[PDB]
Amino acid sequence: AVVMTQSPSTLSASVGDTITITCRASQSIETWLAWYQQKPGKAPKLLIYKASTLKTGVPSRFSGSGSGTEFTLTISGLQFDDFATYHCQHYAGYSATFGQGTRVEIKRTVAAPSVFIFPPSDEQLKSGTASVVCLLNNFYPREAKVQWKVDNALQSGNSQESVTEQDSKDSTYSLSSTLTLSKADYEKHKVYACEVTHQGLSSPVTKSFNRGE
Amino acid sequence: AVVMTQSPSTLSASVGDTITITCRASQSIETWLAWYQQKPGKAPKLLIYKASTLKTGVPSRFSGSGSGTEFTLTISGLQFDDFATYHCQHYAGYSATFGQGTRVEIKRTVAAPSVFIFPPSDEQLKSGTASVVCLLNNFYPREAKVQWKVDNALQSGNSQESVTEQDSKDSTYSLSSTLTLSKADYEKHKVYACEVTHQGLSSPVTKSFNRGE
Amino acid sequence: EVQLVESGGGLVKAGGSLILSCGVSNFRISAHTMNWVRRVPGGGLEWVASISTSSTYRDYADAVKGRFTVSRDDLEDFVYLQMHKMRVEDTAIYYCARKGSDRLSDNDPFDAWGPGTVVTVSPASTKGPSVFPLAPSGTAALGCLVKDYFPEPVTVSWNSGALTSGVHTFPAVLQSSGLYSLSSVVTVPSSSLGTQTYICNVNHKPSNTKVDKKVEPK
Amino acid sequence: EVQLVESGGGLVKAGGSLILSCGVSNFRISAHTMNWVRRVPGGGLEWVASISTSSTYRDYADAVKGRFTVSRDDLEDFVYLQMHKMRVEDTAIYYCARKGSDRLSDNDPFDAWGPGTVVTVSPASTKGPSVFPLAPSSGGTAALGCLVKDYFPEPVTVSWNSGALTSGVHTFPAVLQSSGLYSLSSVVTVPSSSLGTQTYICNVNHKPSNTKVDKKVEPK
Repeated sequence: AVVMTQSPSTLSASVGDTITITCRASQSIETWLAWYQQKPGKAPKLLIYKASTLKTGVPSRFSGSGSGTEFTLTISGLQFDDFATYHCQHYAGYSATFGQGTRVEIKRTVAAPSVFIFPPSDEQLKSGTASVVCLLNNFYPREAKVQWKVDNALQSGNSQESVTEQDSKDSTYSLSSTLTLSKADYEKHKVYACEVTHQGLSSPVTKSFNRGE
Repeated sequence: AVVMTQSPSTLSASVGDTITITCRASQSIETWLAWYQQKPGKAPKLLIYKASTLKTGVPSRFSGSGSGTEFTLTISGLQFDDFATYHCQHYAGYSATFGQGTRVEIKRTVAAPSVFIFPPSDEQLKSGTASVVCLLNNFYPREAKVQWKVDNALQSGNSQESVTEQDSKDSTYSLSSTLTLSKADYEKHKVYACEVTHQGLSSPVTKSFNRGE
Repeated sequence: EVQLVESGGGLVKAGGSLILSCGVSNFRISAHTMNWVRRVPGGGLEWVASISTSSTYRDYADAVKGRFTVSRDDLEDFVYLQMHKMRVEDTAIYYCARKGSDRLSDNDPFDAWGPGTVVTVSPASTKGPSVFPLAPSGTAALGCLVKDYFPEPVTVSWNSGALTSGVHTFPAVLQSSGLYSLSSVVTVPSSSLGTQTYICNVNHKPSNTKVDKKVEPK
Repeated sequence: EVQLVESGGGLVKAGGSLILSCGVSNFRISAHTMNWVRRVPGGGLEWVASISTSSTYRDYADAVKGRFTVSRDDLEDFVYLQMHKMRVEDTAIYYCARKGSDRLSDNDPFDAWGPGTVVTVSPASTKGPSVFPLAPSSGGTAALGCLVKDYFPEPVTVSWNSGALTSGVHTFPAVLQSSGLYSLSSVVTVPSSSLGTQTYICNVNHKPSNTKVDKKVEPK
């Protein structure tokens, strides 16, 4: 039952940089270690096995080192198609254990989100369902918290988020949170608010509206 | 490639009767024929195999005969545990085929259904859905047809039905049909009707209601 | 060339069961130890199960032992994953991976993966019923519609059981929504409307839900 | 007492896939030919599939050949049925039945059955999206959009002003709701000065349902 610890959890870098992801095992696993690439929505790709053996076909820019308890994956000359999540893996004859993953992203300057809130459409409300949408636009880095409050009561379990991939142009992310309520619930309360906390904001921003305007 | 034709499709009888179910094969199957009993919602029960051999535990009131293409299941002394569906089956080493099944029911006099229609409650409407219900009460035999019309337009794919098992006391059946529509569709139309065709009626009975009254 | 594809993913309610399968193209599984792995919403991979050649060994992540079973069918090149007593934290993308290398050794990494199939366990394991009147209007009929509950069964009595003659409670139907619905009706004297009170009592033991509903004329 | 139990039944959309399992108690399946049988709404039984001992022979009802696969796991005593490209007439209760008798022969009846698991194929394989405006209501920039809700399956494409407006658009990954239908939002940031002068219409294309919707998004 070996514990695998990757470091760092998020690694921000620029094209052309040379970076090193570390994987530490809680007890010696000799050289039984493999490294994998994974792209959002896609299957993992095997990059390295036996700690340092490069799989046929994998570009020579990837190189793996380490042994015992400490292992490193080094990418010398980071390219664009290399921005992805990397997983280390202890593989045994009949089982395996993975690290938590390391997300490699494009480095840029912190940028606070622009926050917008959208009441439900009259059409939807009439159909018996109320979706309220909170938009966080073009922010960096990816970590942000969005909390819904309905008449100052914190909401839990009734919202969903979706995050975009790093934007091709400004290297920012955008996020959508949708709060879903029954028509009756929505009409039982008046003030709807979404509170956004983010590293680029001096303090949290709360956007709100009154039902009926 | 063996077609099994069971006869009759429905057998109406009384407790104490001796009844005969016939099974015919499109071509000679020697004595490779088995009979099964199944009660509503229960697993099938093997009664007879090799055309005439009762499995251990099958009451002696059950018997089987036949060869070639013609087989007979006889029940000498119908009890209450015997009302059920019976299935014949040709079994081969690596495949099988079943007959359509024969439903054995309690004989009684024909009885026309009492028919009732129920509009959706306003509470349901307020929550976005409209179920209209048609009840066929205490009719016999079970075969009946229900057609939903909305402003005289026949419905399909938006209705479900359920039928009770034969009533313990008067040997009758009852049926429930639920037509389900969105608030929008329900509110687009005025006349809701359901039409019942059954051996006990001199012609189909239709009842209807007009939205709002 | 070598390909895998998983089938069977879907949305399941907590405590339910779901079976996934995995097929391949351009190789035979017979010589390969086959694995299941899942990617949890946080983004990390979690090893889930392994089954060796000849089905000699089956190993599971501690989180799933006792609930999941893995099987292999070498003759048709399929692998199966049975998931029972499923929990919210089983929600993930499931991948089917083979252990392999250009030359097979006793311990090769996971060199080929399927695209994945999304498995989602919704948090609510039950849902209490909504009850609506079927309002009446010599022989009158009235009743209650017990709608949008899960799982079965519910029990329905009328006036706490005092009214039994003429009552029919229908088998529930499974709506396209994945929730059940049934109706219970009673036939009564056309002159009992406004004088005798009628209240249907719905019990949904799986969700400890009790609902009393007065059905009055209109 | 010999027992069999099916698992995996549920609601499936037409064209979808579902896998059933069958487990046993108080005997081992290894010596038995195993079968799947279904009861259709009309009440009759239909033989669906059989898999012999050692998986030497697999046989299928003509109605399902090419779409179903049967498998055995003698070591843990399980049987599997894969059902793909499902049709409405596959809706039925599925029972897993053992071929057997007091003493085995080359041709025995079905002597033990499971209780059955309900499999329901809805006729609709597809459902078209609903489209709702996200009306504008800070500074020099305004955000507006469309909420594309309750469609199935993925994907949908969204264009703005028939493709003329591309700068600043974000169409988010769809998310799967507890209802089993998808939803997503597409938004665009535009000059605050453009509301009231410029018309903005989102064009939603759900090719899987051959559905198209044009939605005018206006203030208020």
